[PDB]
Amino acid sequence: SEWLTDFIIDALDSGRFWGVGWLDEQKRIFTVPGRNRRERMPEGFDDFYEAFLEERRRHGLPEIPETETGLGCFGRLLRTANRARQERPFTIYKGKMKLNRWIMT
Repeated sequence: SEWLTDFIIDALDSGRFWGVGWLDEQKRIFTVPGRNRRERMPEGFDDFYEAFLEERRRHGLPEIPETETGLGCFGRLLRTANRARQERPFTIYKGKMKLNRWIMT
């Protein structure tokens, strides 16, 4: 699961994904969108979790069950691979939008 570290870092530094940025580049603290408080995506940006699922196909991973979403899977894989973790606060807001806050390991 090296590709996951890579995918996250490339996504963050590209600035391309709605809700996906650093809060502390030195401490490696970053955000992904929350399931919950959603804002419509601007013109310039791409869907982070969509891209995540695509990347997962690229590494020959099985399609996620119909009971699952890219967001769930992303969190889970970050955890089982111990590649980032969460502390309170688990979330932060940008306007209306809930962001899930993470600390890379």
